[PDB]
Amino acid sequence: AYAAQRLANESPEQRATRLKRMSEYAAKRLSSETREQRAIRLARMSAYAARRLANETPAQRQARLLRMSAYAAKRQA
DNA sequence: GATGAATCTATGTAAATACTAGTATTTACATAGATTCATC
Repeated sequence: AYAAQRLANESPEQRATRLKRMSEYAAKRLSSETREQRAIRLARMSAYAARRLANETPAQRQARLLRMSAYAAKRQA
């Protein structure tokens, strides 16, 4: 429950450094990933998305449809 | 094979926590596509 403190720390594009490091761990983490582990990570992620799609408002739904409609249509290039 | 929706995912980073108030690492979730599927 010691989280609450961290929320506070906010900073001057040292925040750039932090992200660059977050993205460095991630990359590395995925390179160590076994094929079983990756399937399991994607299986959760597809589960989370199915949820979020089941709970979308009609406003969310339509913005998603409009967006994809525009994207698919635009990819005739 | 044209079109549009359902489903899945590469990418990014908030949030939480492990580890020794602060730093370091890991987990959970969220964006914005990219791909698969349904239908005509």
